[PDB]
Amino acid sequence: ATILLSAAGAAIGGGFGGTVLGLGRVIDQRLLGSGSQSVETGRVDRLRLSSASEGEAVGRLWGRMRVAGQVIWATRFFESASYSLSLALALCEGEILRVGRVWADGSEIEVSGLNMRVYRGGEDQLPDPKIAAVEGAEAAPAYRGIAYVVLEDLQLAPFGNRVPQFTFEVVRAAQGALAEAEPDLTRGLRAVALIPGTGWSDGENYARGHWISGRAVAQPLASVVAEICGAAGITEIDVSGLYGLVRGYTMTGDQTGRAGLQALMLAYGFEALERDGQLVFRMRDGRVAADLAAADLALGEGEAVVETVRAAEAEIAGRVRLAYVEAEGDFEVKAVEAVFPDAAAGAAAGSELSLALTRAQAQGIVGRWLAEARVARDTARFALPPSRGHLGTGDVVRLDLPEGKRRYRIDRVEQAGLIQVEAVRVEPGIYAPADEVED
Amino acid sequence: ATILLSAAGAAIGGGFGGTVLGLGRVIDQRLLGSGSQSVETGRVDRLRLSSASEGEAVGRLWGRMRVAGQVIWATRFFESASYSLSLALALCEGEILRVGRVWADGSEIEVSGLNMRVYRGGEDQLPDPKIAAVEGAEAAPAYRGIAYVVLEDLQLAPFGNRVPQFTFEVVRAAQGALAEAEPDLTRGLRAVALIPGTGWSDGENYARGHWISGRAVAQPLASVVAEICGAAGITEIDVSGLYGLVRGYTMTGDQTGRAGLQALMLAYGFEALERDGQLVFRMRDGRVAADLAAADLALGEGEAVVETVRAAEAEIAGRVRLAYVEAEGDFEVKAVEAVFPDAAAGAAAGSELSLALTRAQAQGIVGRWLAEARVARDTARFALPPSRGHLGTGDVVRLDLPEGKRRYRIDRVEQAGLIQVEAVRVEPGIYAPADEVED
Amino acid sequence: AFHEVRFPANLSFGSVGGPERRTEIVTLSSGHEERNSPWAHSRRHYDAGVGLRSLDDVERLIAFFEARGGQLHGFRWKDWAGIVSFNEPPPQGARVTAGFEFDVPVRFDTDRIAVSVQSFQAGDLPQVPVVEVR
Amino acid sequence: AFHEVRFPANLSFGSVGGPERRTEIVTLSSGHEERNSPWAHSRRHYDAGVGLRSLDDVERLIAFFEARGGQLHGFRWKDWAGIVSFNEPPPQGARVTAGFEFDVPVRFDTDRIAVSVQSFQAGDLPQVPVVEVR
Amino acid sequence: PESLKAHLQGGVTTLARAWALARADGRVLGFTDHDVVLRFDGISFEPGSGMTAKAVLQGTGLSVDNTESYGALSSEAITEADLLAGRYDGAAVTVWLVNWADPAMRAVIFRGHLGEVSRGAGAFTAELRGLTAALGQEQGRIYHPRCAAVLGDGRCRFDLTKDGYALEAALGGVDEAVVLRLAEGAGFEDRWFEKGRLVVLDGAAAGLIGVVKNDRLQADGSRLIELWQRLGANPVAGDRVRIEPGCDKRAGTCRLKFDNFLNFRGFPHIPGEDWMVSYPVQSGTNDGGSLF
Amino acid sequence: PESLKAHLQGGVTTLARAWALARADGRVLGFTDHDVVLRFDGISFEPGSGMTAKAVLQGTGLSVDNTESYGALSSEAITEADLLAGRYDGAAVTVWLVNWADPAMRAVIFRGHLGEVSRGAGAFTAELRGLTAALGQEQGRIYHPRCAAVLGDGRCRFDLTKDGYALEAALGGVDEAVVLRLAEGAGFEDRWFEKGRLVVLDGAAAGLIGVVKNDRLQADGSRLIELWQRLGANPVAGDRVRIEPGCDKRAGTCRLKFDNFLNFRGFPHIPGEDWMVSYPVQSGTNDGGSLF
Amino acid sequence: PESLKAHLQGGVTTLARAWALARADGRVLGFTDHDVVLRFDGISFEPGSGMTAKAVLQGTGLSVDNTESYGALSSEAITEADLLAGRYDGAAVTVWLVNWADPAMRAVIFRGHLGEVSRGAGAFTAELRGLTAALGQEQGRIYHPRCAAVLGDGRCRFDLTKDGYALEAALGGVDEAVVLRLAEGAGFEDRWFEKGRLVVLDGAAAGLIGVVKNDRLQADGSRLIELWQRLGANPVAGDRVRIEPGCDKRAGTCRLKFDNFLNFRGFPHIPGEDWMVSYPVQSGTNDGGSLF
Ligand code: SF4
Ligand code: SF4
Ligand code: SF4
Repeated sequence: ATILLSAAGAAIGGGFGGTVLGLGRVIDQRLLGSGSQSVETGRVDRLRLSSASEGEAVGRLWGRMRVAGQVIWATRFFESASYSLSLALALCEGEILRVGRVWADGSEIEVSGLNMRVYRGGEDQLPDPKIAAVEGAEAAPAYRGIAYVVLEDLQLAPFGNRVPQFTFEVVRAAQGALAEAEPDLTRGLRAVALIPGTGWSDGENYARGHWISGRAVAQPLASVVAEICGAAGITEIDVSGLYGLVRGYTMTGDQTGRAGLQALMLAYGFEALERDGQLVFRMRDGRVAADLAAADLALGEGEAVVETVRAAEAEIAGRVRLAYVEAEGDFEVKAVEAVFPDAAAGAAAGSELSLALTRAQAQGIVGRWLAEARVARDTARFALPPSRGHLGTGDVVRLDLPEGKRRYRIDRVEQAGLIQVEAVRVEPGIYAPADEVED
Repeated sequence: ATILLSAAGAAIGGGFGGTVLGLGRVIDQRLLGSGSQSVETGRVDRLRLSSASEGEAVGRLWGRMRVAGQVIWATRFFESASYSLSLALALCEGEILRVGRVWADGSEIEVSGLNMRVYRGGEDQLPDPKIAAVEGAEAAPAYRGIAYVVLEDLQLAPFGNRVPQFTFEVVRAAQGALAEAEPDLTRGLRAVALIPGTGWSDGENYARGHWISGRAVAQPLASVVAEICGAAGITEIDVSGLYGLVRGYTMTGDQTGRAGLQALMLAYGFEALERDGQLVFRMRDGRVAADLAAADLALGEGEAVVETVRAAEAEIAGRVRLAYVEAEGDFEVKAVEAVFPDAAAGAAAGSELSLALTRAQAQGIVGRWLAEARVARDTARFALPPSRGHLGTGDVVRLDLPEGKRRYRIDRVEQAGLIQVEAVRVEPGIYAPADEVED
Repeated sequence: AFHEVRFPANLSFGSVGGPERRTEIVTLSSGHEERNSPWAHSRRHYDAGVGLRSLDDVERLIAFFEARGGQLHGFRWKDWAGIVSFNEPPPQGARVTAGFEFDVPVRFDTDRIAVSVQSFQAGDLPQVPVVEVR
Repeated sequence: AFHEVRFPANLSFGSVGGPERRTEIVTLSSGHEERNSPWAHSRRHYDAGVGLRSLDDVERLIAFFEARGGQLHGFRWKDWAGIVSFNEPPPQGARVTAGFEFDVPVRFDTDRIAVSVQSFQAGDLPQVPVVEVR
Repeated sequence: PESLKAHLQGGVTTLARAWALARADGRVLGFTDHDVVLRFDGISFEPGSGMTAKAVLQGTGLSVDNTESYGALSSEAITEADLLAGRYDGAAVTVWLVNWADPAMRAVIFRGHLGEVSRGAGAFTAELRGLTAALGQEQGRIYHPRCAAVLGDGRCRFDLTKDGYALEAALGGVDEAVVLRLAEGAGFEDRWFEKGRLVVLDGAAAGLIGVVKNDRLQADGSRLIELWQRLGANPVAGDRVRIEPGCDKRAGTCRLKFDNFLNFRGFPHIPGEDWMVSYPVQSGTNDGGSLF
Repeated sequence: PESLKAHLQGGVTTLARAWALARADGRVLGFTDHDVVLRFDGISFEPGSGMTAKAVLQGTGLSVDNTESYGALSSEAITEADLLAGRYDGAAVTVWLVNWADPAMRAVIFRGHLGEVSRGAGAFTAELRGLTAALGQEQGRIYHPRCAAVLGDGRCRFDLTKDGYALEAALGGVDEAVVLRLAEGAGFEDRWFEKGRLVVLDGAAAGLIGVVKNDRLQADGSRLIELWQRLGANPVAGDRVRIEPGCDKRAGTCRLKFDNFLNFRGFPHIPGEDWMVSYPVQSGTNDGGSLF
Repeated sequence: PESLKAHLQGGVTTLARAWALARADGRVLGFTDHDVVLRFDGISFEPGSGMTAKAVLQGTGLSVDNTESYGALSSEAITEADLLAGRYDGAAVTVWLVNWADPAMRAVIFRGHLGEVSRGAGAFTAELRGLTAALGQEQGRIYHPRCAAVLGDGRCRFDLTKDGYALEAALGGVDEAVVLRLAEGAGFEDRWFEKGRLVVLDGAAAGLIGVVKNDRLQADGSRLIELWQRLGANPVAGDRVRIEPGCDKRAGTCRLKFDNFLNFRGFPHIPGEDWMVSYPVQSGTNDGGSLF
């Protein structure tokens, strides 16, 4: 007997379920290009609160960034007669540097007032804190990986009498097998000293000064993306072409692995190329590798030497926005925007990045996207012969035409013995410092 | 004139809108198999709070489980001079058993301290409470179906002076036409008595003891799934093959009907088979009904006697998680996980079930899924002739091969006079008690 | 794979067949081309054999397909057209012969055959294509 | 690419072939339309060669496809139809000859060939389409 | 199949498909592939219509089964003036797989519910939704300040014939099947029934339900009544309708017009969000009252 | 390509595809398009199987690459009794593009991970997931009150051979590859290993891992052990298994049975939601204690 | 159609399609199916290009209409060096349906906005987005601490020519159309205009807008200026540009460089989340001040 209109049903499931197996987002997709599908990424956490449940995941972070933590092993309320507790707040995993500048619900509490005992969460397996001798040694937990902070005889008097939501500035050095080789500051320094001293003051040259207070924490972008693939298990990871400072990224547990990495591909713009099995992560530039003439393209599928698509004017992202973290002061969600002067009439396209970066840098990034997303309107769809197959999937083609000589970075190489390319328009001058003043 | 590239547009809408008309999820789909599309189900409610709006839906539950309720008819604050109210919190629908162990915002309040008048919410139409003679008899509401709990002269003194979020342990017996026939404990007992007495103590044999304190509440799984189809209107429902205890499931109003049922198909694993118009709900086992040899399959569409698909190793759900409810103590969201020892390197796949079950049972369920989801990697796609059409859509086939003799439970039978099958690999030993110790 | 016999002797005029190549090709659209060959060899790919004799020859021919045939056996094939080289260019053929003297082991390219009766004793079948699997 | 030989001398009456032009075209549904070509030459695209001689000529012809052929080599082709210009218009042909005197290096447009036996000595093959790759 | 396996394991088989649909009205319809009219139950399956029987699908999942069931519409058959007016909506089918040599050798493939019927070009195409159609729908009450039930419902039983409440009178002046004159308007209040059931039990629209609005009597008890929607079949100015009274589903209209304020099944007071986050100020009215 | 451009810029080229997959076991397999067996590394690529090489795709995005790689299964080859039992799961490939005239002129197109293998009709079709398969998965710990690591893990090192913990004994009575009798049951506690690794190192299932359950010794140290799942290859009642002990992943079972309570990597206390929103009432127990 | 129904109800009809697009520059272009050049307005529709007119779609919903409008590019026509450089972006069309026998018998099918243009193989294909393209986009301000408007905007009017602010000087040294030497650099501050409009009003790039960055004068008032993006048309080292001054969109740069601090349209203070959930501690600074 014949078939019904579940011919449309078997066309979907699993007719299209096989695809995504083997495979605000308003601005996330244009920056990766045709590329691949941009996974939902980094709904930035504002009002960081600590939930004491059992279903919250272990967070991870790299550098100076506040994290909420959560309660593990709180004793009963103790009335001195006007209360007292013994908390232990677990921040993040891995060996960390020390936790300074604790502030609870509200503005600020002085850490000298507290009796906190910070712990690195060392794989060395730090023993029991002995404040858990309330429980006793025989049931004292001895957390190996996670970096918990206990609190001792905490007076609940100044903040009500309820437990306040504590939030902790944490400094975590990037770890992993690629990180222990090639040591950056956080252990590479091996004794700096030279404290300038010589005592409201002269901090106008701090952004250009030789001294390294504050910014010694920030990990290079090379090892943090190496930490992601290390935790995911890819040790074949190649990352020598990366040049960036992270300064406090933070993704939670069960953040897909790649969706934590994909926020970095919007900020620093790097390729995630994978020429060979190395998965080369190179920083994206305009350095042209191909120099094709128009005479040197192959015969494509659609029988056009170069199909050139220019995207709609009604969707060009006239103004772009961020949701970065303040990273110098009290870590709070902020926003800058870049507005193109001719067409400001609409198309607001913003996204949220959960990392922490300064004020002139955020206006630099959004100034870079608004230029790039209007440059990346043009896409090219051509086929080039396997006589020059050394055009890796992330290279950029000069592509001489009779009218233009416009560069093109390429995506979605599908070859089978005929390299067919979905390029995208990329200029070299996009990837520069914006050189803006600071706050 | 010709047609545009809305040929892709008319391919979707409504080219594919006709399909889903006639038709964390990371682990929900594998457990149902090829099967059908697993609807979003049971984002478990933590921090149960009561919202006094007009847009919250009537909840429903079956057995001992806390529910938030909401405010209906609160009088004005009354100052004795230091406040007093007359609340009425409506918990759930249907005739219930009594509400015990009320605890507000925070730990616990003793119900002897309250002046609450519980109501069953009987279809018998319970009269006015007479505390609503504040309103008067002429406008006193007299709620028929819903089971409200009034509160009388409630001192708002110990919890601030604001209204606290009240949460109520509710015991509700499974109802419906299949439930009144075949009575289980909750009315089947017809007088048990035999209180052991004979007076910190000896509760180590409570899980194996003959006495029925506490677990007398829990409804059999047969009538709760009968209550769902009864409320949905399917009275043709067949459920004699079900053997389970519910112990406090809870789905809200507008929970699709089936999505409330689909959480039970993950816990107890049952078929929802529908051989005939009875919609037989049988518990899933490995009891083989077919015994096909390889010589006895029909000629399929793809002209392969048995297409056998083995799923990707990178997606096998190496570790599985739950979000069950504590069900013995203070009802709180908990989590257990089962980790496969060889491949623990990744693929965490968890889901959230809103029912309430004990501690050894949750590790039993997650121990069952991690075994099953790795067993259900293999799927078979064969066609068997209508000479044996009595293979119902949920049966399991022995399927003798030259190499293996691996069983297969079947899904997605599409026949038209040639029964073509998308099976899935199912072993018998998966469906056993895990036999674990308790908390 | 067998070494059983050549074939029935009779072959009609028209037994066609010549070597193959995959040699996939891109045809660069604005100039010349570039093309790859993964073989270094050639499938001889003989077609269009015809048996024409009495019906006494037919029953030893229909079970030639069946008995030693099945599908997956040799039956070394005789060419009317140990390493043979071809020296008429300054290039070389240098194509091997696993079997002796132009015997090119093959298999029939058919799910079924189709023998016809043309007269009281005439037996005909129009085609039996082969490809010479190694 | 070779410079090996022309071909076997024999070519049957019917050896067809003429220049092939990309001629990318728009075909406006209004009416008249524009067009352009990116070659500035023309692939000569000769087809339908036939070898017809004795079986002594066949074994030097089947390995002509194989030995210096493969798929991807020259074998300069003889036309029965250093720069040649065509002056019969006031325009010009001005088409180059990389090889001398109408020798047009080509390649066969076939994954396989198909030689037939038509009698004790007759060797035939129906077509060898070329396209004169540069 | 149920013990026709002896018939079915032989390659010589003769099972011809056949099915019956029961409409919302009491009549059933018969359909078969066998090309000869046959019956086993009192249904008299006709091969004059229906029956292309394309590819019943299945699934252990709660998703429905489907069968498009191409066929023909005719005067004996569905006839499509019946279908368009509002019948065959919740029509229940059973598909059978009978042996035409012996109709006691049969089973049910599924019992369906016939969701989507697409008729066109002199034919009809009717998607047979599976047994699990009702699952997949939202059912619930949302604590809204009206009532929630219909008049006949178990949550508010009424005894809708208990007095002169229903208007049994035969119809005149049907006009465009929205306006209805009604010769016997007089007997009730003006605007008595504003949300009622216009069950029409005779003639063309037999047992067809519409909802009233604008119950107005213009002169001498005319009682011109509108409806929300067309009946879909024209009444013939002689039919008999009965109209149950109208419920505004409100506490004031409940207890005044009807006696049944006990069986309310509604939520009149329901304080509000702003009450919930309010802390008690010690000013003004803070004594026990209605809060209304 | 890596310095075969001199070979490749000429139109006369001869690059024949070829690839090697390394199984989870130490053996590799060879595959080539060249139709003659060739090798450059010690792999001995065979054209007897594999190799249709359909359309490797790419992407700057984190999404994987793919190649379905149609081929053939045979006794020298994958043979599919090997594949079905649980091998070739995390099989790592490298696809190469070698010159068959000179195999020192080669490169790697990608290094893959071979995710989905669909075998059927006497052939196999195996989707080659790209280098970035591991990205796109959820990895994390959720503060649950059990442990979180396996026995061999770095987060809980154990020295799993340190005493008479492992049961090294050779197998008898394999039955249906779930029940295992085991001649040498005696030597350990009843129900000693309940979540362990049944590594079987001889015979048919060579180096195949299952998980135990129901460690019960019925008479004279029989130790009948079930498994969760089939091994997929039948052991032959003479194989040697070793079973590491079972961890319940709980603090009580941690410290009692094992000494390693220090390396716990778990979260035993974890107070709860109701503790968090609780305000301290000044009644009853409000002195410092376990809260357990 | 507008009163051509007398022409249209006859089967003998002759309506030939035709349309005009108005570019962002003042010139329009003409296109027709009629194969003879015709005009009714001063547009001179040419059948030399454009015009395949494939399947205009409609919808009561806010979703746009679409027409792909296949055609040809030529020197009289769009010519694609015009299109690639940045013109035809917000090009407004009207499609007409004129009678070629009498062009006073016409109407508009839709007035479009020509969103996506895909050119290739010597032709162009240009999706005509409907009238409702602007709906479906996000417009709003997000209380960010910068400004929000451009210089010419109504929310910050400036009178951008009011003094020696604009740099009117003609261009030399265009190099790679990002670097611009500019002979008359001198006249302004170093790094005066960092976010300005490089409107180029002569030559190849006629009326084309880019954005400046790196306003640096190296020697004797050179004023080498970069841009973010290419202009898309090469200036010819003789063109005239004018550059409006640069606004950093900050309160300090607002009031110092420009006088217009009144028309700020920005949100400088905007306290923060941590202020909001903060309760007032009675320690340290609790007197009225800037909070900055
Ligand atoms: S007003 Fe009374 S009779 Fe009418 S719907 Fe409401 S409860 Fe039922
Ligand atoms: S009980 Fe000890 S050895 Fe076992 S998994 Fe937990 S920490 Fe590791
Ligand atoms: S600084 Fe002044 S002129 Fe410039 S954008 Fe802001 S408000 Fe407008």
